[PDB]
Amino acid sequence: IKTAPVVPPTEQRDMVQEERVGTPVKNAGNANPAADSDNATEGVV
Amino acid sequence: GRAARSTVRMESRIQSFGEGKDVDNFMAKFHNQLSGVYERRSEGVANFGRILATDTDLGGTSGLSVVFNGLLRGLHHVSTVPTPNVANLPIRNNRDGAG
Amino acid sequence: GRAARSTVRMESRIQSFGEGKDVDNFMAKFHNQLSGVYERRSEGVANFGRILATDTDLGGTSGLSVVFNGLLRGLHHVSTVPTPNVANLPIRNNRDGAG
Amino acid sequence: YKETSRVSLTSMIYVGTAGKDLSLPTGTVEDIIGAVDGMRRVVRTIGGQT
Amino acid sequence: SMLRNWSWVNVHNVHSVTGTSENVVLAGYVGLSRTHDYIMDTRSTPATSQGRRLAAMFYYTNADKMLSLTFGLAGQLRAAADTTVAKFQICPHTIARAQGYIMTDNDPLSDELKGTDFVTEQFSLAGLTNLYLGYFDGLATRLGIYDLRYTYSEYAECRVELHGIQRNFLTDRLDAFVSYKCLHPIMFEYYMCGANISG
Amino acid sequence: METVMAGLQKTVMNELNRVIVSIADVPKLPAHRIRNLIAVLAAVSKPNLGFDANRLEDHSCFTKGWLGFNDILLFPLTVDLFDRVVANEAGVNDAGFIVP
Amino acid sequence: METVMAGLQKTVMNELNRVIVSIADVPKLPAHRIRNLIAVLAAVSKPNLG
Amino acid sequence: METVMAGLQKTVMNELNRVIVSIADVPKLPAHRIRNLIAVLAAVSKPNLGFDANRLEDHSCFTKGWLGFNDILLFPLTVDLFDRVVANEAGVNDAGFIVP
Amino acid sequence: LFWMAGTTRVVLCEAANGYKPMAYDISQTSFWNRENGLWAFTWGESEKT
Repeated sequence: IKTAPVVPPTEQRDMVQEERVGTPVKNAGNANPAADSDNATEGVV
Repeated sequence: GRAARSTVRMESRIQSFGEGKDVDNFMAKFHNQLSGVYERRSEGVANFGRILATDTDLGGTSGLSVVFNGLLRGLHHVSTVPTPNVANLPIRNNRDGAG
Repeated sequence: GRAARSTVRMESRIQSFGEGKDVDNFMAKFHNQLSGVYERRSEGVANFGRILATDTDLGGTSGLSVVFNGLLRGLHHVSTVPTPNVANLPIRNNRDGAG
Repeated sequence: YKETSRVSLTSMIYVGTAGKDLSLPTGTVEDIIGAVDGMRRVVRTIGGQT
Repeated sequence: SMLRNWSWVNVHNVHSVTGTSENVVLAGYVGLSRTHDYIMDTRSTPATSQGRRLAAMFYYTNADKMLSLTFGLAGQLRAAADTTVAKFQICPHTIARAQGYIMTDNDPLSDELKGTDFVTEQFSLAGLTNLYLGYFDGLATRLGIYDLRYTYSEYAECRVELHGIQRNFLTDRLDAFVSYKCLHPIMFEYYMCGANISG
Repeated sequence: METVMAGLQKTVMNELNRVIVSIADVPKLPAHRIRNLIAVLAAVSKPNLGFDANRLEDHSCFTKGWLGFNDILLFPLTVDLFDRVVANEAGVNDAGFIVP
Repeated sequence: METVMAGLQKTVMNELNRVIVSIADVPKLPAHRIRNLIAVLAAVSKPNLG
Repeated sequence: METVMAGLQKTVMNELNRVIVSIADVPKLPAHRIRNLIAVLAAVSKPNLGFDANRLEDHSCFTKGWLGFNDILLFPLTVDLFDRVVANEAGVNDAGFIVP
Repeated sequence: LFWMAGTTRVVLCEAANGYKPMAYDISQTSFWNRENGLWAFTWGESEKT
């Protein structure tokens, strides 16, 4: 048995951190966001 | 390297995390533990202790891809010259404009 | 040997094994068990104990067919010769230019 | 007025009176390797929660 | 000895094994999270058991063992780009047409095609690239590669483009209809398990 | 070291000055092999990996386009990394390997 | 030997540098016959048996 | 360019300093035609299209009444317009290489 | 024909009297060295060579 001094549970707080490597684009779920333009065969106002 | 056209950069950027903390308590833990190594109650130890307590990194352990990217790039560069002389593998030197 | 047309080769391919087995605790067993023969704190006993802890061999002890194949080949080579002389059984030497 | 279209990005080889050729974009890959369906793609999670 | 290594070649015939370029700007490892966790004794050692085996492998492995793995990955990616180039007909004429240029080897033909229904149907380089990255990502995964050329394309600080964009399309117009498939029809079968795209 | 930690501020790109790699314990390697990888880690950050143009007065396929990042700072959390780098493993016990 | 073990490594062909035949206990042959079969064991590796 | 971007500001009329026409990819026109239309794009901002009085010391039917706007700023989002302007295609008279 | 690509509509057909011999017979040419580009008509696959 080894009794060791630890940090009291009430003087620390677990905080969830979300780590990201880059900011997702506007049309993140779209494989081809350029197909709204390539399929505008009548024009756009 | 005449057709590469591809660049890789890494951002060692950080954020600020948490609210309601106590930075003096962590700063005490930091500079007390590393006391047989770096002298406590020092300007450098106080600075680094506060950045550790207040700031966190944004990429994290998921940003090690670039570090391993360039570690393999230099392994490939060295191991693909006909022989690793000083002639085949020059090292970037600080020239004075005149060479 | 004018009409032989058969060759045999053996590959010493090793694979990885032991998804979780704590390499550093085998390296302790290896350099302690073999301390009575080889110097325990050396870079060779740590290196060869690092290989044994991480890599096993692909299809071992079934490629002993080839080794026993070649030990029987040499036995017949030295025995189907008129007399085992140096004139009848040369050994390959290291010839330079002009032999 | 001939209305505008979008290029179909398929083989445009015609073989005369036999009409348009049989378009085999990937050849035999999709029969061996398997259908791909590039339209739906998943951005792998590089980051995470700590 | 450098002319013998094809240093004389047109640098516009050298294709990346993915057919794409890349500009990566990724938020990376700083080390403040790991040093914080060490002082609190929460997660002192972050290296896992699967990483200590992989680490030990790099200690006693020849560096030429890593180049054989990498040059086998490089050709497997070029076989997946060859499939994607062949699917969308990626050639100099196609890419130039995507940018408002009728590029043909026959000079009088491109002048006559201006007044026909050739200009009736149109497409964009952005749309052409987005189809190339979508199909290459799915195909390369099916070959068990898992490359992040599509993940990076969906990050706001990263841009992915086709490789043959920096060339002048008004110059070498006699190679207009030659595809960007780079490897022999037999080295394609070598990688793609007997499958072939041309013959 | 404490001089270095004093000027370890955050830049204007919301970016730390350097990359911190804190070493608590050292993987079992010869001292000379450890010093050699420190040379590599100091050069992995430099543009083109701290390598110069080696073929046709231009960069290779691998060192081209490497822009680099902020220099790695090996910040030992324990004295082990400090006395392993300067360790002379030739003829002395010195709590290290016997490497002839 | 401890220098030779420091040189063992996995080669380009995913093979080991050498072949380790580890002997724990030895058959009781006349010692001059141990030295002769070691000469054989060294030559069986070479092309054409040496 | 980075000096010019430091000078962009909102003016007294709640307007921007310039007009930013940002070009991502460039149409494949002969490079001498890119340099000519840039000359046009610079002059369309000026009063009376940058032209002078060519009849009766007055302005033309089309040139008159054009008050103009703020100067266009060609802002290349990629490097393919910066190298398109300075691209030289003349001097070559080979088949498949000549540009009229 | 296997490297023909493009988005234009062509009609592929064989030319009239298009069957003609090559310039040289590419079967007979091969390289002599792995270290340079010596290349000419070769010979020599005999019972011994």
